[PDB]
Amino acid sequence: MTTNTIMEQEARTAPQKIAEQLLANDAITESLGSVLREFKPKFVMIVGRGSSDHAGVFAKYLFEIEASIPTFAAAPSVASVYGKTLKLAGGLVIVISQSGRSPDILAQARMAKNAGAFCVALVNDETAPIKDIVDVVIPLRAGEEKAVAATKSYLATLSALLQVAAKWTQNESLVEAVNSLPQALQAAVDAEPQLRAGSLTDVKNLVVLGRGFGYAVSKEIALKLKEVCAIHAEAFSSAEFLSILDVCIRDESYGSHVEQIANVKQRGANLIHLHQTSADIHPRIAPLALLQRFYIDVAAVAIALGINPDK
Amino acid sequence: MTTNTIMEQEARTAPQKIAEQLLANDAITESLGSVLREFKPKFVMIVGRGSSDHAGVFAKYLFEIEASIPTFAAAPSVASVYGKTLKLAGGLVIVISQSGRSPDILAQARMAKNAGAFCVALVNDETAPIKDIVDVVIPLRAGEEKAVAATKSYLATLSALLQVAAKWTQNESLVEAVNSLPQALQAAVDAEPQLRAGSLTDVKNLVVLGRGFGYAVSKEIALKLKEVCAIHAEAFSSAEFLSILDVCIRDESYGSHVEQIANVKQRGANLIHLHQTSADIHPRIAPLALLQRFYIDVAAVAIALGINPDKP
Repeated sequence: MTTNTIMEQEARTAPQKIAEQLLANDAITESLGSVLREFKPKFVMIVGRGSSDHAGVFAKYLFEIEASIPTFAAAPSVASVYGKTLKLAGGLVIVISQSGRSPDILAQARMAKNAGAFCVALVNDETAPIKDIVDVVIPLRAGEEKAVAATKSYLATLSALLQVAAKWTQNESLVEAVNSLPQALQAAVDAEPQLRAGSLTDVKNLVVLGRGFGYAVSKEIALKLKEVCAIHAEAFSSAEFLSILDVCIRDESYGSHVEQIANVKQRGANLIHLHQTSADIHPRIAPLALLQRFYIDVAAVAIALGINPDK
Repeated sequence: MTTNTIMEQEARTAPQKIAEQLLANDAITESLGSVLREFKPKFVMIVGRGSSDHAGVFAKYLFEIEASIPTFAAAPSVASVYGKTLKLAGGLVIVISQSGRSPDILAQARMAKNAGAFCVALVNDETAPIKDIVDVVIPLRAGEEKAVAATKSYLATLSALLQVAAKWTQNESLVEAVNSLPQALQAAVDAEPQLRAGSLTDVKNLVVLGRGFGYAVSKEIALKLKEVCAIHAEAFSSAEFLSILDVCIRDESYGSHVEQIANVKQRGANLIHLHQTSADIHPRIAPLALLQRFYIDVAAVAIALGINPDKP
């Protein structure tokens, strides 16, 4: 099944919107890359919605693995409630916010600027006041965000992070990945569904397991299952997890992850597999392709469960 | 004592054991304090059981608020699965592990030491081979735990972190709060139950909400309820949450938190409150007093639920 939901419409527009984003942002991210190689960030702090920031979890793996620089999420309360200014000299702060207007986001941006960090904002609204606080805005270019469950705007956030990472590190592999990204998303949209409602009928509790980048995207999957399908879903590391949805990314984590899933299957668990739509996709793009496929799939699961994913 | 469980017995020893720990570790934490003031850590990275680690979440609030130094948890897979060594020069890395033997913890510690970081271990077994990798070992001095669910050993992790912060920063208020921690913990033990024995009859799903230090301890509370009570419990920030157990700390987070709880309750949620046992507990140790009270109470709750907390 396919659906006429706004959620699905936005999800299906992501590949083209991201192709346009990457082209339009190539110059600004290139220059930001030059700034970052000159500045030499000691760490990367992500400012958003705290530890519950899914983009921030993805960013941790991205910058730690590609740039070897420790990356972490800020705790909003430290700036807003406790009134602290941290010592962030020589650090890079990346603010992630679609609207660029929330008072807790603006307070954290101001504190980062006052602490001496070089400050970058990934924001969808280019006219937002965050632009007058931070050093540079990288526009997300996702267009109008009309659905209640975010799809394209999340993928656009990850594409911008990836492009920022490619330009900074100049890692050749990652540059090729970013160049292949729009076509890889389209291929994922055009592929056969990976998740079908039938697998979820009669499931009220669900554990989503992943490793590494797969863990980052499992958090996003668990959230959408709760938001759109009314299924109590929770994401865990397959390493730490001492009815299961297997987020199966083919990257360096695949081997250990697969073995953990084999363990849960042997210990008698009930498994639903989300495999990549292609077994030859670049590993750093694979998580985005899997989310791309899933966003389209979950609109149909909703409608199949009698839920209107747009309400 | 209100139950005959090993869990309660161990929990009740924490004030005495923690007083003895602070006494035994004064020299070593003082010396580390002096070294850290010269070294001037640019950040503090916590190595433990995933980017998850609960003690590490408490450590983030502590070092960022008291020392103004950015603090965060390591992601083990970055080192183990993705094979990466981070640029950690000028940083402090604190390895938190009761046994100090897990091959993964030892591997992360060698990576940190190779990466140029100053390394401290908080460990319970002083003979563990983590001692041969790190620069300084802070023994937890919790003794053995015969209960499946950690009580005194978790409190002892938090008190070691607090003592480290106190000796490093020398913030007078924190120094005083740490010196008086045993008294605060014993006051929480002598106070009346905050989570009543029969308060979770027929609750199968539960959200634990906190803010700031309260959020850090919400994580440990949710884990213990899953472990000892067989309740599907999950911790969230009351700011982000957008059947509820309220972790109510009377600190700078109080105003914002109290009105977030007021909103969920007035929109019809079943609320239980964990209030501080005393109004005047120093704010930074209030989270340990609340955990202390909770460890005794949850042993009784388990029993009321038909569970043996010593062997669930």
